[PDB]
Amino acid sequence: DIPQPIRGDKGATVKIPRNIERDRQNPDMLVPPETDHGTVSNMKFSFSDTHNRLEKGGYAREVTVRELPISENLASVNMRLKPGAIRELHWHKEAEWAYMIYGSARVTIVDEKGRSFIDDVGEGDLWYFPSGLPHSIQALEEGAEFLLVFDDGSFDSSNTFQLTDWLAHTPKEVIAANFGVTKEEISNLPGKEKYIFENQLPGSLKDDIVEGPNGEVPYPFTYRLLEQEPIESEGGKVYIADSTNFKVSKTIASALVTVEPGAMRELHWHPNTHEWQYYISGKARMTVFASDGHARTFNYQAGDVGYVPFAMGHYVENIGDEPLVFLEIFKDDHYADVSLNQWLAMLPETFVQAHLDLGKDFTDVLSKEKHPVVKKK
Amino acid sequence: DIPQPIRGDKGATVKIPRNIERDRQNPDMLVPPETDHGTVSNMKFSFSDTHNRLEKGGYAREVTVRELPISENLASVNMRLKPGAIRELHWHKEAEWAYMIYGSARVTIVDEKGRSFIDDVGEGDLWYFPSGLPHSIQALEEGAEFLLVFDDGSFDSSNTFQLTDWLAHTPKEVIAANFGVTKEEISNLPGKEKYIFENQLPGSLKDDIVEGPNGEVPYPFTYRLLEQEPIESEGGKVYIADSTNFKVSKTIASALVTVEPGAMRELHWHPNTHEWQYYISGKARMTVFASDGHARTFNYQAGDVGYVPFAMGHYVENIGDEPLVFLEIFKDDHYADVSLNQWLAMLPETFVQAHLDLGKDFTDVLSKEKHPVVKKK
Amino acid sequence: DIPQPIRGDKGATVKIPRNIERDRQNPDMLVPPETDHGTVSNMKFSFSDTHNRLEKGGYAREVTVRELPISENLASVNMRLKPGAIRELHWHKEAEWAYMIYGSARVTIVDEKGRSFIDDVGEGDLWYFPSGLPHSIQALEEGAEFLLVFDDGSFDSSNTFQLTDWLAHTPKEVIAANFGVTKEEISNLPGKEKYIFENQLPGSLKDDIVEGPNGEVPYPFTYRLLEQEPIESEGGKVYIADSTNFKVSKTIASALVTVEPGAMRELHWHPNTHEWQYYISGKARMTVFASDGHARTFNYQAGDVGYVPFAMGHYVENIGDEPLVFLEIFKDDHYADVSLNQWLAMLPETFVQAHLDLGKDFTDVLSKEKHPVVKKK
Amino acid sequence: DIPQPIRGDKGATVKIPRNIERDRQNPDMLVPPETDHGTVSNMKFSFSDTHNRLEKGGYAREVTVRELPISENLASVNMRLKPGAIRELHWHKEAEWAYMIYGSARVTIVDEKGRSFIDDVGEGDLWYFPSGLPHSIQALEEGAEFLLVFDDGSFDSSNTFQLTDWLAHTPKEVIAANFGVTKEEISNLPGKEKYIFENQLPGSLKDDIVEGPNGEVPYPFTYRLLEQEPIESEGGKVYIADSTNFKVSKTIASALVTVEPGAMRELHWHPNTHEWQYYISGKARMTVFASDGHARTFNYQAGDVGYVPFAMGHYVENIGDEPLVFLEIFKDDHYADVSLNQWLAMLPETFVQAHLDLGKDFTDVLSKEKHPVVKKK
Amino acid sequence: DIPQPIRGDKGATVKIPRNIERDRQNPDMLVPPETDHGTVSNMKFSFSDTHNRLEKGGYAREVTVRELPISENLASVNMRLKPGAIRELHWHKEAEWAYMIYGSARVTIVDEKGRSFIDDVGEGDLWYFPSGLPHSIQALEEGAEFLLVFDDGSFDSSNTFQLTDWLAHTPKEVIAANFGVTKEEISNLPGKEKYIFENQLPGSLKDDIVEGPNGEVPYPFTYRLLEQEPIESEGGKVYIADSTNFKVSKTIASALVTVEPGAMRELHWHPNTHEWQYYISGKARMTVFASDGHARTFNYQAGDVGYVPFAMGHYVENIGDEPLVFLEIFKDDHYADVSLNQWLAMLPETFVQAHLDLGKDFTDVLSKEKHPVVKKK
Ligand SMILES: [Mn+2]
Ligand SMILES: [Mn+2]
Ligand SMILES: [Mn+2]
Ligand SMILES: [Mn+2]
Ligand SMILES: [Mn+2]
Ligand SMILES: [Mn+2]
Ligand SMILES: [Mn+2]
Ligand SMILES: [Mn+2]
Ligand SMILES: [Mn+2]
Ligand SMILES: [Mn+2]
Repeated sequence: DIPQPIRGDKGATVKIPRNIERDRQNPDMLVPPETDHGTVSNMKFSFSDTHNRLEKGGYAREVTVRELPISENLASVNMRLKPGAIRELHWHKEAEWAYMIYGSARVTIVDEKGRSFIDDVGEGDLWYFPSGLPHSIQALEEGAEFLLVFDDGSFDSSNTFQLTDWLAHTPKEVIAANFGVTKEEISNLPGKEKYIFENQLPGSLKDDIVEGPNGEVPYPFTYRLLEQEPIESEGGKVYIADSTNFKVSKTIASALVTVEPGAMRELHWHPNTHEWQYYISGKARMTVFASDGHARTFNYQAGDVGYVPFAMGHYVENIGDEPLVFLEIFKDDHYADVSLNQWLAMLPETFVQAHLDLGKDFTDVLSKEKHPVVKKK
Repeated sequence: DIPQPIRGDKGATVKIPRNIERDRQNPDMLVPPETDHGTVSNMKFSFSDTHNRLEKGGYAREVTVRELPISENLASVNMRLKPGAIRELHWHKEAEWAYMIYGSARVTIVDEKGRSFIDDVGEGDLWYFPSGLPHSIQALEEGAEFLLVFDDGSFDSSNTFQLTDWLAHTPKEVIAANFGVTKEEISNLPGKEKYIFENQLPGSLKDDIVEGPNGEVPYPFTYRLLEQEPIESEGGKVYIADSTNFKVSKTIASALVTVEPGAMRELHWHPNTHEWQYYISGKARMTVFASDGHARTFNYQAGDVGYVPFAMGHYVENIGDEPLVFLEIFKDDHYADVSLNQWLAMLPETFVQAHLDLGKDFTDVLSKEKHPVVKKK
Repeated sequence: DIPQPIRGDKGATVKIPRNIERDRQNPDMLVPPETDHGTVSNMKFSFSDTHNRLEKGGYAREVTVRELPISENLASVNMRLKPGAIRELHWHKEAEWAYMIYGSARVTIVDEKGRSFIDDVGEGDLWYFPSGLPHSIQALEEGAEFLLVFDDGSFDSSNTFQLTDWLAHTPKEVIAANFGVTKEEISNLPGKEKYIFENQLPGSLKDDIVEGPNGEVPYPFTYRLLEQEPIESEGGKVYIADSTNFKVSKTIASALVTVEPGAMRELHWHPNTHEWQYYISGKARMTVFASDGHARTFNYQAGDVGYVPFAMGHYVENIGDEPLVFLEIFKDDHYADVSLNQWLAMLPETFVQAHLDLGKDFTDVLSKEKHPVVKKK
Repeated sequence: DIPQPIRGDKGATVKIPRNIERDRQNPDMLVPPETDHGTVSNMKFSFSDTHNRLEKGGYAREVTVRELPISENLASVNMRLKPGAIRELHWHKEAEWAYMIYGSARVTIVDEKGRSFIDDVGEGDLWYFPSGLPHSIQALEEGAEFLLVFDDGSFDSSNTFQLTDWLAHTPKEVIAANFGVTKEEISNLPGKEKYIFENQLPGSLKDDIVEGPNGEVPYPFTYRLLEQEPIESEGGKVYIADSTNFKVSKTIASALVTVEPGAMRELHWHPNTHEWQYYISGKARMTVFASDGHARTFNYQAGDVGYVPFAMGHYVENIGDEPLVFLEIFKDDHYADVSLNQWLAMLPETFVQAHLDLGKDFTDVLSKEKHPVVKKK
Repeated sequence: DIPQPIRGDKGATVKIPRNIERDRQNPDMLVPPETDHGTVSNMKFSFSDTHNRLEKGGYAREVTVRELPISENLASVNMRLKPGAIRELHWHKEAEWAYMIYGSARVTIVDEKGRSFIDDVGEGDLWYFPSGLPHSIQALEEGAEFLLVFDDGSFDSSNTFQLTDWLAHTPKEVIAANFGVTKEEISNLPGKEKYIFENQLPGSLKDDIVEGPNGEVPYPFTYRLLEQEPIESEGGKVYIADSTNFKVSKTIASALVTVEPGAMRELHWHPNTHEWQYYISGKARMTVFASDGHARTFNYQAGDVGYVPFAMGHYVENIGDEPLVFLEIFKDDHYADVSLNQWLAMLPETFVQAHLDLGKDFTDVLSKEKHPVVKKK
């Protein structure tokens, strides 16, 4: 059918040419709640509305501050690699966090003490590469598709430093001198960057492990998130990885949230920093409460990026018949939330009653235990 | 069917949950031309991805720098009024330009010399209200739906000053003193803004014209754009309104472009300023050439806002079976373009040949006359 | 008596040590109108709260963006010269406008074509010195006290270039070479700036007029404001000087307003730019209407600077038993206002009635003629 | 010999490894005048301290805000073309002004109305290309070397839009459609930009003139500066080109100054804007007087860029045995200066005497006529 | 001879007046490597191109963001003191790090707990003064010349707070009250700052040590860098001082590098922050790799400041017949580098081979041990 921006006696039918498919995706934007008011910045952007960089071996597309300007501190890439395909040895200024949505990959990293770390990452696993440390990704037999998050919103997929690009823009006599070889011995160096390139599947992980004189890295750069015990509440599950458990992840704190049909990520805020969101699957709405009677509701589905500025009140409701699965990402050394329910539960009941103009029947339902995801009765 | 980000031996199938409806809308983004390269800011945003403010009498939604950050100088509102409905008497810092897409409306404006202008605007007509001059809009019997453009990208639909809001936040004793009336005589003033409100259809325009001691306004604030003779070329039509013909329109220059199926707005740039676009109907692609081998292709359809930063090379191709109709908007006192074809046509042929590594067979097709819209052979 | 921040059942007595003299000066700030709401920047600053630079021959104190940060575009100095005292030959980046409050002075200016202008300025007269043109001020037999306005809020009373400071920081051999004199002939040049210095009263103006080969300046740099015919309305008078009458005053438009006891500068706004205010005498309150239900009331008296950001609604009410006299200053080539009364007077009465929920008894009082200052019945 | 930073009883010998060649070039920096004081930004940069971009047909090097950060509004390129060599058809956001130091060149420009201008420029001639208008340069039989000035300090020699780069990053099917040709007919288009390329010398200018249906350009884009009558004073000559004589040059005002040995560009300032300088030949020093007892002396020679911020006092002294030749450039529609001598000459003598603590013997030397360049006695 | 900007069939001879001495100093700028491409900010500035402030007792010159705008975080002063001469007791906002190039000096510092530290510093020694802690420098019998680095690029050698300047701008009655003395007892206080002043050589260090009731400072403010064991590699030596060994040096990490003739500081980057460089002696070139095929080569010699923005790839090659000696400075709590050689050495050989299109003959030369300085075969 044909939705219209009408809510009771407010609004009217659309009389101009329009985007009915987008309107159907955004029911709470075409017809917002009556409780939305005021100007709030855009908090939603789809990867499907971005240019896809296609290469021999995969693709990459990005959502940055040039797409979603509220998100000044965090940017993201959706990258896909075919089986065996290599994301070329490189480094950048930004720290990088990743979630493996599909398939598997082998990653390498060498630190500033010359210690190497090589590991395989599968679905529901993470990595985190500290700023400036060089690394690579190679998809295994299934290929790989993953979400990358960088701790600067201004991230530009080509301020990125590629091994072969560096060598291509260094005098041959200097490269030769650097390694103690002749110019002739390095004549076959590539003339331009590879970036993403096809390659044969690697061998077993155990055969690739490189030993060295500098020892083992003190902390691993990968994390098995979905192998951890989640916080389980009536309507879903929350798995948290921050610097307290994923020790190297100093600048990125994360949570994977699953919300059953008929459930919602409860009313809460974050007392530490901005939330950046990625919608892996399902369909949601969220109202962002911005203070001073400002609130705006957004719809999200698979492929969408969301955002909640620092300490703004919000919830995330499953509005579909499949599980809703999304990530909550923060540029911090820890994950923290304040639950509306738990806050009020921990105050004197008559004090809460004085605020809400409600009685004991209400304060009696409050829970001193935090349930991040609640289920509709 | 199910589109995939594959172009020959580049790219791969999407393995994660995705937005197939958006992918279908963006065929040149999911699979860009091989000639696209480099980072370019986002130049596309849909009104359908915005919150719709619903009121008794209509609605309004906006695309600003908070949605499309490349557009720092220009912002827009899509506003809809039911028959008789009134957009409340108000003013703002920004100059306002408008295009009537559907229906008709009566506008009022009073200038800083106390001269009034009241007129009816129909489909294909414009208005322009200089910064700070107070005005109103009232839809006639068909209702009205129109595109508003404001000459600051930071425009906020509530930095806007409403008559009733001003009075509601002024002491009653001051209002009384201002008009020489008692407080009792103004006790029925509204306690809050109206913004958009239902009202009876007005009478004939001739009956509303207000005479005064200060004379006629020197220049009209409305323009009948589609009543002008357009530039007609093989594939379409261009109608231009800038300060040279629509004399009051000092800060906004505009063109309505119609592109037939199988036609394209030719390769050109603007030597004066940034282009802001609104897609009224149809389906397009445009490649934005950003210099230094940077180029990025965007898809557009009805409801979309586009942008072309100052002097960037571009074209707009109809990729559908209906006419493509769009506006080209500029924060300037004039419209100007440089045509690629006309530029090369006006140079010595052997000089052009030396640049393009092409011969007389090519330079022979060049035209010294500018054809803004060309048709495919 | 002892005022308290109490308005009906709102507020409470002050329990901490306090500034009762300031509270008495600010009755509409300690107890604002109930109609004030929201956050508005500070729009008030007293010259009495500034450091006074004392010199042999006078003093100078300033209100800049470092004191009143809302005022980014305009800054001011209150300067006083004793009889005969000289404000040293100097220039600066900013254009300078002045109002002579007390006494009289002789000014000099030489333009970029070597044309000189020398004139005497008395009470109620203005000057304006274009950016970069060098000038001086010398008080006559009464001394002089005047208000200077500069067209940058960042003005710093010592980014100012003084003749003697320039020479003191130029090599003596270069000064000698510049003038064709010996180093010995310029040995008595001052070692540091004079800035303000005592001097004998000058002779008659006619005896100082310097003739030259380059002709007369095309436009005078002084204006007799109080010799013009003012706009006279029931409650007071307005005298306007802008580039339309004071031809050289391209970047500063001004109005001197006098408001009788029981009168008020009517509800209005400026459609062109920010208003900067100086309170010469008397006592006022003004409510600044900032949109979106934001309004804040300020008190002013002699020595105070005020401000009204671009297009904000306001009035200025005399709250004392003496005339209120103030300046309205604008960084523009013209003065413009929109009167609330005149605006509504020039619209169809039933349309105004539909907005205000008031009848013909109200619309019947509206005036098509602008009365800048109205008197209480 | 070995200069030392010693001035009387101040300073000391340099004890660390040092740059004696640079010290010899900068005698007034290693040993400044005793009258210099305070912090002043750097106002000097050499083209010899820049990377030279070498191409088949010439070279180009630039001084921008990334080299000389005081100069935010103006940037420059030193470009050299071999005989016949072509600076590829291109356009950019910035207006461009040029001075032909060596040789000659043919320029083309086509405006936004499709009117073409083609002309030959020799030594001492100028051009000016308005922002966004496309143009080219081709060296004649002597080759050419010229100074380009752009009206943004942030200018980047590759935000520049090249014809062949645009076509290389446009889909072939679109180029074909644009011109009404087949893809095969344009298969030989270059795959990358040319920028500067070798070519055969052109024919006579008269044979290249392109006629068209759109008429002659209203104003020429070249100017014969050294064919004008200069202001001649005792020590040198000044030739001025601004929008008053070189009518198209709206954003750049210029003066070529020649200063004989033993002469100096007199003590002056500019009341309009910042001065940007290029030293064509000879050796200079200049003291920049920055107000508040801040002054700093700089040395310049051939290849150096200088700067004088808006209204700062300065002189330029020939400190060599050959003529000093330099350009004074301003981002404005006019050239203006205030002469120290002429300023004081046009004031009452006793008033000047009261300031300088000097007598009639000094004021008697002052000249009411402006002499931009004076000669040492 | 006369160098020319010619590289094979690219470039051309210089036809305009030029700076041949500077061209000789910059052979890799006049004729860059063919591998340089793109726009890179200036990364080079000479102390010889700065104003030298001469005082009785020495001199000081500075390179700040006003000279080298890429360096926003770090600024430097080259200061020279004669025997016995004193850099006046002072403090500033910035932390200060120093390297003693010539001679020796006694420093004092008193901390916020009233603990004093007095020590002698000789050639190759460092100091570091935390932000805000007051200090002095007095040259011993040889005099002293040293490089100071401050942890803000905006450092201004006179935002610096001098003891005697503070007292000169404090009311005498307050100074008297502060110390319990009469105004007469302090009448001989200086009227202006000393800054640098001549004085008799001090006595032995042991005789100056001041005891107090507050104890010993926990960490020393001086460091004997050249007394540490360096990292020695085939072509040179590296001595590192950061907060891990020079415990107080929290905001500055440093390395003194010596590179033998025929050697080079190897291809590396810093994963932590920007590098600021000072060239103590010898002659170098460095290519800075900026990503996305941007690279630019710079020449340096004694007296030059260099810079490498965060994580950019670089090397520093000795291009002379004497040792090259330079400092690498970082605004961080630690020194870190990633070696290109070591990075590749610690990865699987076939993976490196897949990237470089080279075989086992190349990967066989890689070293798992880091050699910061390598020697040409
Ligand atoms: Mn990465
Ligand atoms: Mn959350
Ligand atoms: Mn409006
Ligand atoms: Mn266009
Ligand atoms: Mn002045
Ligand atoms: Mn006003
Ligand atoms: Mn150009
Ligand atoms: Mn000048
Ligand atoms: Mn210090
Ligand atoms: Mn380094």
